Amino acid sequence: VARGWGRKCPLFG
Repeated sequence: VARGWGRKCPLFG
């Protein structure tokens, strides 16, 4: 989505 937002692995938390 933005950086690594693929499926269910958010890296913006």
